[PDB]
Formats: sequence, C-alpha cells, structure tokens
Amino acid sequence: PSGVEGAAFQSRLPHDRMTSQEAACFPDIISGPQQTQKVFLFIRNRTLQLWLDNPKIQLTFEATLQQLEAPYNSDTVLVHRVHSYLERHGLINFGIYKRIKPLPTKKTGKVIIIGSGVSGLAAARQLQSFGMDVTLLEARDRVGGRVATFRKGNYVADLGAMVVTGLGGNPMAVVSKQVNMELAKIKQKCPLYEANGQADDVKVPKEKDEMVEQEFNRLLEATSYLSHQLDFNVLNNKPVSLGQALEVVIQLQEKHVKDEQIEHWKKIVKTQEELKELLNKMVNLKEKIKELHQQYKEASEVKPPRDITAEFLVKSKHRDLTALCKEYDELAETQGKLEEKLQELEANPPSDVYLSSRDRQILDWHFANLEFANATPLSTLSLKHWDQDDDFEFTGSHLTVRNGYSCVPVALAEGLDIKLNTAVRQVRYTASGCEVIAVNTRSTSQTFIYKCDAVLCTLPLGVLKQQPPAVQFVPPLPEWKTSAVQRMGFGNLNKVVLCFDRVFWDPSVNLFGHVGSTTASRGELFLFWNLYKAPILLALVAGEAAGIMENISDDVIVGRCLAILKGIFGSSAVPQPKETVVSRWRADPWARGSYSYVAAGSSGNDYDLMAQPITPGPSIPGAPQPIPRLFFAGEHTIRNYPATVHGALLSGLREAGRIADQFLGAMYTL
Amino acid sequence: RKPPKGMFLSQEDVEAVSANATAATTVLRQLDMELVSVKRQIQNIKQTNSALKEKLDGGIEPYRLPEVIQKCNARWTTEEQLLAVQAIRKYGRDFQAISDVIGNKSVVQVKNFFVNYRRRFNIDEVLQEWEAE
Ligand SMILES: Cc1cc2nc3c(=O)[nH]c(=O)nc-3n(C[C@H](O)[C@H](O)[C@H](O)COP(=O)(O)OP(=O)(O)OC[C@H]3O[C@@H](n4cnc5c(N)ncnc54)[C@H](O)[C@@H]3O)c2cc1C
Ligand SMILES: COCc1cccc(NC(=O)c2cc3sccc3n2C)c1
Repeated sequence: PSGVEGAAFQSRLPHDRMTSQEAACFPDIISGPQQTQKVFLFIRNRTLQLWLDNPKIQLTFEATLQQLEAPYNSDTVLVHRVHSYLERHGLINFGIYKRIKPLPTKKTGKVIIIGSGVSGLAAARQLQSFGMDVTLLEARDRVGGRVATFRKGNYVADLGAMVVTGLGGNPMAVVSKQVNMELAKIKQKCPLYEANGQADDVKVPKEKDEMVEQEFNRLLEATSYLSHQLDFNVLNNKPVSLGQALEVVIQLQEKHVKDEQIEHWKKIVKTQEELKELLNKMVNLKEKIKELHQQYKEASEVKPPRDITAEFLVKSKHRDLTALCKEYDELAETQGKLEEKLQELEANPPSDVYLSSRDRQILDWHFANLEFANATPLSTLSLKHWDQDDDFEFTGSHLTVRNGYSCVPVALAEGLDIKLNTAVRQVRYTASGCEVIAVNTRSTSQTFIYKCDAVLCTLPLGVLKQQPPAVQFVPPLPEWKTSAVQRMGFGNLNKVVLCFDRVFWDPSVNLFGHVGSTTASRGELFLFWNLYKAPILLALVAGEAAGIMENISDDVIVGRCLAILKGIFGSSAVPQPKETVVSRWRADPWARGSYSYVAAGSSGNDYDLMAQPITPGPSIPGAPQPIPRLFFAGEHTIRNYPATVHGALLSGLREAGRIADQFLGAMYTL
Repeated sequence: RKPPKGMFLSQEDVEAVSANATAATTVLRQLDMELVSVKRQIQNIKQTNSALKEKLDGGIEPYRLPEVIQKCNARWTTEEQLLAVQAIRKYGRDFQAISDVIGNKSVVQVKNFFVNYRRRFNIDEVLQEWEAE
C-alpha cells in the first residue's frame, strides 16, 4: 500500500478503522461522530508514518505536531493522547533509537524480567525507556536465547532462528533499519535426491517433482475441506490430528483408484455377456442354416417337371433360407462392433495406482518439510487449528541474516541491567510485591534474591512444562494457566552445521533436498542449506526423527550426513569437515524444545490464556482487590504471531505497555 | 468451497473408513479381492467366447444362395395362384414372405390377391388352419 495508509498496514493496523485496543483508550472518540474518528485515524496513521520514515531516532510529541496541517494540528490534546498511546504500545519509538530527551533523572517502579530472549530484551528496553528500573535474569552466558549464532573465524551460522518471514508488516523491518542486519534473499528452487540402496542417488525429474508437490498441496487443501465442510474433528472422543486426516484422505484416494478399476472391468464383462449371448444365437443360426440348406438342396434335386406342392417346397425353403442368411448378417455386424467396443474399453483403463512407492517417498519429503516448519510430527498438530496464524502472514520474500541473527538481541541488550549466569529457581508474588530467588549457574549454592513491584516471565513454554518443575511459583499458578501449558504444544527441530575449507556443492544453489527410504525416518537430514562465501552447509532434522537424533552422537550424525552428500556429489569430492556443530534443543534445559505449535486439543485461545497475567490473593482477607503482579511474554503468548522472533518481540512490547499502564498510570485517557 | 479437483471425499466414505481401528485396510483389501475375482471372471468368458468363435469359423458362405431377381410381373398365372394359396397356408398374413416365395408379385398385389380370390380359394378356412399351429 501507499501513503499514510501504508504505515498502518506496515504497523499491522487497519488504516480505515479503529481497533478494540484503541476503543479501550479512546471511547469518547469511537462512540462519537464519524467525522472525529477519521481525524483520529489520520493522526494515528500520520504519526506512524513519521516514526517509520525515520526510525533510527525518537519521535517526540512536538516533532509530530510540527508536521501536521489543519484541521489535524488544531486539537492538540488528541494529538498528544494519540502520540502517547502509540509510544506506550511500542508502535513508535521501539527497538534501537537515538534519544532526543535524555532519560528521567529518577526511576519509578522496579521490575524483574526473567530471560533475555528477544521477548524479554524488547520489553526491558521499553520499560526502561519509560523510566522504570529493570533488571533481567538470564541463566545462559549470553543473550538471545533461541537466537543462537555459531561463530568461528569468518565461519558464521545460525543454530537458532534464521529467517525473517517477509518485511511486509513485520516489525523486524523497523529493526533491520535500526541495525545493519545484513539481509539476504532465499532462492526458492529446491532439487531432490533419492537414494538407491547405495547406488548413486538420482535427482528427481521436473515432471515428477512438479506433479508430487501438487498432489501434496492438493492433499492439504483436502484436509481443510475435510475439517470445515465435513466437520471431521473428533474421533473416539479425541481430537483429530492433521497427520490423522492426511492418512484418511490418502486412503480415500486409493479407494477411489480401485472403485474406478472395478467398475471398468465390470463394464468389460457386462459386454462380454452380450458378446456371449450373441455368439450363442450365431452358433444356433449357423446350425439351423446348415440343416435348411441341405433340406433345400434335396428339394432342389427333385428333377422337373414337378407338381406344384414340390415346386412350392423349393421356393418356400429358398425364401426361408434367405430369411436366415439375413439375420445372421445383422448379428455378424453387431458382433463386429462389440469386439471393437471391447478393445476400446481394454485400451482405456483407469489409473493403475494412487501413488507408487517412489512417489509416496517423495511425498514423505514434502511432509517432512512441513514437520520442519511446524517443528513437530503432523500426528500432533491440531487439524482444526494448525494454520490459524495464516491470515497474519507478512508480505515479501523471506530473508536470512547473513551476518548472523545474534546481532539483534545483542544490539537490544545495549544499556540494560543483565545478570547472566543467573538461573531463576522460584517466583514469589503477593499483594505487597514479588521476590525472585535465583542461583549462580556455575556454583549453584551461591543464591540471589531480588525484590520488585512486578515480575515478567519470558520463560519458554518447554521450561514452563518441565515435570518436576524447574521453576516454582509461590503461590502456584492457577488451574487455568497450568491446564493451558499442559495443552499447548512445544515442538523441536535441530540443525547441523558443516564447516569446510572448499566449496564442493553447487555455489548457485541455495538449498537442496534428500529423500531417504522410509516414512519412519522422513525427517532425518531431509534438507541442506548453503549461504555465504563461507563453505558452510547446514543439514536439518525434523519430525519424529529430530527427537531421536538427540540421543545419537555428533560423530555418527556427521557421518550419516557425509554419506548422504557423497551419494550426491561423489565419494572423492566430499572432504571431512573442519568444524561441526549439532543443536540439541529439546535437551537444552533453557528451552526444553524449539518452539510452540497448535497441539491437537489446543486452540488459539490458549495462547491468550498464556498472556493473561496473575493477580495474587489479598494479604489481609477482606482487604481491597490487589494489583496484578506476575506477567507473561514470549513466543507462546502471542496468538497471531506464535513461534517466531517478531512474535516474541511483539509480546515483549505488549507487556511493557500493560505494566507501564499499571504502575505508571495512563496519561492518555487524562 | 468443494473438494480439490479430482480429490474424492464423500461424507459416507469418511464415516466408513474411520468407523473402526482397521476398517481402513479392511475396505482396501475387500476391494483387492473383489478386483481379482472380476479379472478371473473375465479370463473365463474370454476363454468361453474364444471357443464359440472357432465354431463359427467359416462364416456361412457354404450355405449362401446366389441372388435371383426377375421383374415384378402383373399377371396372375394359375401356377402362381397355387404357390400363393400354399404360401398363405404356411405363412399366414406375412405378405412380405409370401411375395418373396412367389417371386414376381409385389406386396400390394399379394394384398389385393387376398381380397379378390378370397371367395374362391376359401382363404378364411386356410388362414385359421395356420393359426392351428
Ligand atoms: C531451531 C530454531 C529455529 C528457529 N527459526 C526461526 C526462524 O527461522 N524465524 C523466526 O522468525 N523464528 C524462529 N524461531 C523462533 C524464535 O527463535 C523464538 O520464537 C524466539 O527467540 C523466542 O524468544 P523468547 O524470548 O520468547 O524465548 P527465548 O528466546 O528462549 O528467551 C527466553 C530466555 O529465558 C531463559 N531462561 C530459561 N530458563 C531460565 C531460568 N530458569 N532462569 C533464567 N532464565 C531462563 C533462556 O535461556 C532464554 O534466554 C526458531 C526457533 C528455533 C528453536
Ligand atoms: C520460503 O521459505 C523457505 C525456507 C527455507 C529454509 C527455511 C525456512 N524456514 C525456517 O527455517 C523457518 C522459518 C520460520 S519462522 C518460525 C520458524 C521458522 N523456521 C524454522 C524457509
């Protein structure tokens, strides 16, 4: 889009209408005259545009009002309210910006943030830019969390997040402007390489490739029809998974393949019956004729002169014989065109099979690839909900961080009170405030204690899931929250980094698949990635496979890799690798997995439960309803942008606003 | 809106393949057997009709009568009158056959004949004799 409207879209907001959030804080306006709303919207939109057109520096209220024309620059409580609201909910002045008005001399309110993930770091920056006192507690020796980036000499490779899923509406657009964030495109072409029991692997031909991909997509689309139109979502009391539905859709396709074959051969026979019951009349005529010819012959050898009865006998029999030589010609014609119509039918069979083996193994790659993107076996994805975030996807081709994604959390962590090697062990929250008990990760006996007005928890969903708990809540988190954690899904997927000295693959190719034999291990090293001038190939593990490869040694895993690469590029042309790295996300205790997914039996509504903060019981019973003390951000809290970097980022910005609103009041409903 | 092009999925089918824990591969095998049964039954009538075409081997040339056509004359000869009467006895009303038996009388002439001579050749008596068969 173009204009002020394009700022709105780019900020994930409808240029032409007020959001429920805005209605919350501007009820006067939205209940009011149409006219005033359209003013508001322009103001909002314009103010955003400004932030965006230069987001390396803060936007003040004055700078904003400066750049307005009447009638918009006329009412200036409205302009001030708006600017503040935006500022608060990180729509403007977030990320890394040069401050115009240096910070509040003294800080109001104290917050402890658990985890220096991106969700954390973002909120922290906001809170501090709102002049609260903020301290982050990270168990790792480094920021970013699930934004890991391997480095050694000039060999750089992301073990954690790596892809910006389009700049169109992405807040990372803003960040990529506030940091060099060196952004490469991803060339979408992916050639596939099927094994052969050890025989050289042959690439798949473009005919196959294209056909199978299309079946796959068609199969997905199918599951969707299956879900919505047929309403196939429970099964023996248990919610239907996507994998479950895919099987069912495949079977039904193989069934149909047969039912065609059957009614085709049954069409053949029902003709054969006609042919058979014709051939019988034709035999039974030829017999009546043989006899009748003889009879005529005998009556024709009665030598003349003859009396008239014996004359009539000839004429009679003569006629009766040309009568049957008539009929046998009708039948002989019919015979001819049934036999033609029979080779017709036996020329045009219906399909032999739905999918061969060689096909169904390639399809299993397209499935592995989906199990990768979603970080979980399709047996676990909710049929009804797995694709719910699909309407909020950004626009523009997907990109990569060339210089390594860690650049970002690092940049965010500039000027923040971050306590690394600090493992939180217990969270206590009460009407009067909260205290947080941590330890030193190295000597665990060395204990820490932090008192604060409010706690923000960016602990990963896998951590929140640990049984027995890694972090204890005091008091315990309510039914509704724990149940929600129980229900949600937290997946897994791993990356293998292969450092070489010399670039043995095709340099102009970005990414290329591998097609193992069985379904059972479809995820295992199913895909490889190239990027920098650096001789790094990345190998991906997904699906049921990724969980099992964590119990297998780096060397065996690096083996299984090379073997695959040899069988493609030639046993001589594939060096041993200089540096190898393997992720183990499900076993890494500060993540306990890769990222969330919509488990069967969950819904998007759980993501909203996860964000809902906790308010303790009152200290002195019958004393007034307390303040909400314990908050939650993180990738698993953002219904519409889950399992991503931008998702976390936003969840962070979001809590910061909620907290500030709570502890520093709202100057923008004043 | 509706199942992708060429993907098949009836309400009925789904209930049926879901119904049990392996009513999936029941139904798929039930049809594999159903199929061979019909391929075997084909191999059979192919073999049956195969024999019956060997019995028609030779067509019916050995029994075909050459083609005689004389002009369709107008006059009723006594000879022709009698042929007719006998034909009637053997054929009933089949004017077509009767015309062919006589040779040189059209199917109208034959039809007229019926009504003129009707009196003198007691064709009433004759035609009910034919029905007594
Ligand atoms: C392999 C992989 C690839 C990915 N790829 C992409 C991608 O390509 N594109 C994309 O957009 N997104 C991707 N993601 C998702 C993205 O990485 C995350 O969603 C994002 O980093 C989430 O940030 P967070 O703050 O919610 O959680 P985290 O980043 O985990 O941060 C939470 C922090 O809490 C810390 N912590 C844990 N336990 C404790 C404790 N007891 N005490 C103190 N601190 C603790 C952790 O160490 C961590 O630093 C990927 C994730 C994975 C695993
Ligand atoms: C058209 O894109 C092709 C392509 C090629 C290689 C990798 C990916 N995607 C990811 O690695 C990925 C993106 C995102 S967003 C949240 C998680 C996640 N993951 C794991 C995508």
